[PDB]
Amino acid sequence: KVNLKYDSWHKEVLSKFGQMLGSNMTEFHSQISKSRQELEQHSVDTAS
Amino acid sequence: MCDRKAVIKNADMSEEMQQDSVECATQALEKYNIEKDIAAHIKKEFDKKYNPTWHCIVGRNFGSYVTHETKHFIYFYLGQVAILLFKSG
Amino acid sequence: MCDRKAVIKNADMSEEMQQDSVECATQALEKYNIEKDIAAHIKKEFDKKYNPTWHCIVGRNFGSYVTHETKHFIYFYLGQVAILLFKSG
Repeated sequence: KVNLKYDSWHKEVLSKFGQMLGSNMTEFHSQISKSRQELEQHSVDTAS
Repeated sequence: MCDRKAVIKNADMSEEMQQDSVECATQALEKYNIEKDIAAHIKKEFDKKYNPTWHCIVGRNFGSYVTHETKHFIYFYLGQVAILLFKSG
Repeated sequence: MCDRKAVIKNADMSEEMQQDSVECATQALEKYNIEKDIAAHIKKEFDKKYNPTWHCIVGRNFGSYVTHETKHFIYFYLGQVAILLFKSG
């Protein structure tokens, strides 16, 4: 019984992590998607 | 249905059409037994869907180095089948 | 020097670029051992000489249909090392 209890407890402990994994995933996406355009806009000219 | 779990080993792509790659490669693998024809079906389906032009390979024991279009690169596995599909050209 | 012969399967391209591929990619094979690194050689080198965007695949047993620009497709066997190389960009 208590081994099963350990098992379920450890599994549910694992389960919560995917949310912050997805958080850093969205960080990945935010970095790359903006950074493509962000590398592309600028140039040595354009005296702005 | 044979549950061939997909693990994508490299991608610069949006997640929706990455899962589209997973599903399309699942259907192609279920439909054809020739690895050439697997690549045929997946490549034609993608060229039709998100506008050409891609390149697709399926294999077992392979490496490959490629320059691709941004948001247009995927490399995953179905079963024992490494599957690559990128857009360049 | 082991005459790993460029026995040719599929090609629409110049014999000269065929066989230049042959020596330098054999050069790739000779120092290295790893398929992906051989690909790194071969694709980078023809991005150097025959200009980007090339695409190279080193392996033994695969099915690949791709689109290649005219006179830009090489696909043959060097030993069991199947070598595929096409331009697309």
